[PDB]
Amino acid sequence: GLIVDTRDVEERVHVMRKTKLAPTVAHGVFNPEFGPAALSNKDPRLNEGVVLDEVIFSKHKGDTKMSAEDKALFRRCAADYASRLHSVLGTANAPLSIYEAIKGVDGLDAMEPDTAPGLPWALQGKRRGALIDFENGTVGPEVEAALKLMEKREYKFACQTFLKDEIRPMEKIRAGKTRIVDVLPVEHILYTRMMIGRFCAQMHSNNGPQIGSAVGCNPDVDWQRFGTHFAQYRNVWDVDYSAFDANHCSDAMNIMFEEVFRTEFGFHPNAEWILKTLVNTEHAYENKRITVEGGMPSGCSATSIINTILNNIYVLYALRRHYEGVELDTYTMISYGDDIVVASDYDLDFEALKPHFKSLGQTITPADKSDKGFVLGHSITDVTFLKRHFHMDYGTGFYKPVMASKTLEAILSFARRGTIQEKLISVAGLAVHSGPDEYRRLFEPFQGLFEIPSYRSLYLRWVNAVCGDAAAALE
Ligand SMILES: [Mn+2]
Repeated sequence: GLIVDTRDVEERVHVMRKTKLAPTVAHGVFNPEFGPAALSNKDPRLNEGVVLDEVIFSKHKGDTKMSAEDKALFRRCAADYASRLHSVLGTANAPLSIYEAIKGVDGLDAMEPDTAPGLPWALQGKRRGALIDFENGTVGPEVEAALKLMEKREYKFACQTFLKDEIRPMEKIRAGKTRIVDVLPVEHILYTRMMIGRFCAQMHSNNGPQIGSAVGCNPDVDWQRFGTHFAQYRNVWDVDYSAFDANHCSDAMNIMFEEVFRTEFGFHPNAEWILKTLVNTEHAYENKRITVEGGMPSGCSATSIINTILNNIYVLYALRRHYEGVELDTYTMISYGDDIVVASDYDLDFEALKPHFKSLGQTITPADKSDKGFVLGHSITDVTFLKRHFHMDYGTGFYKPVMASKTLEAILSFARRGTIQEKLISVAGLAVHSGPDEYRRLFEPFQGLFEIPSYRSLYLRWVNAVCGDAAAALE
């Protein structure tokens, strides 16, 4: 995005600044090239003469401005993708009730308590539970005040910038490339789910290539569905972006909101409005008041979906801007926010597309980062998606989501105090696809210390999960 105003205020919005991630016994055994993010300017492990607060905002390199022709083209791609999208999902996008927005529906999880509620409930020492009733599905005084202020299209807000306390590669840590979360007010989040929560629900349960979205998928069972789809195509590309979230330009955002969330598709008129309030935002990080034009706030509750929608339009736009007669069936794809797999029987040159993507302020890059650029002939078994490869299971003949063993080591090395046991069982479900020998090795350090699920129990669980027929095809 484009920063238009840095300014200082003495009501400090303080951030966290040390990690919750204590090492585990796995740490000493594996010695991973990973560790907690850098949360303090004083962090020893940070390269000398690097201040945490500046590199944070180096992602805002400008808000790309598009020509009248490129905008008309983008609008067509947005309208075409929107056409596909609503054709699959239907047009029953009437506002969710407050109860339904709090508690969720089929396809949409309930809103969370115990997480941040944003501003200025941080400035009033007010906690999520104090504003809304999560079991009752009801709201309090000022949030209802703020609710019917957004009806009236007035709503003053700022984003609260947090530092993401997470495991990162040791280099990102010495470089101080700590990721950030923009926590919006809880009234913003719930209203957004009132405006578009029914649509998001439909997206989740209809995830797949046809809508180009994996948001709400279950990789354990859906890898078979996705893998077999992309195996049918002659070319498969693993496309990476540089700072996808931050580089959504004002023109692309506004136009996608205008084309996707129209009232003719059964949205309330305020769906477009509430989404449009994410374009020019207000970030109370570090020295509080920083104003940004362009880019998507990293974290809203519809971020994954919005980043997915834009990703789908970006690809259509880039291809149409280089080739002629490019339509939605010219290629296939699936994405999850910035993460994307593309495939086609056409021999599309993603190296030539680079500038066309750059007209949107987006920089595409091959996943390898080697060769010299995008090559052809790659298949579904060469790519990473949701940090998972596609591999064939020997026993079933299904695709399984395999994670890099060194990534699993990193995840197994650090954990919050008192959660290790739960985290192991959780991570066991991920590691089971790495095969029995590597599974045994990854969980060696916890032998006789924590309960470790047997490889066989999770394999049988997974087999039935992929489809009961396979599990029943035995015995
Ligand atoms: Mn990727």
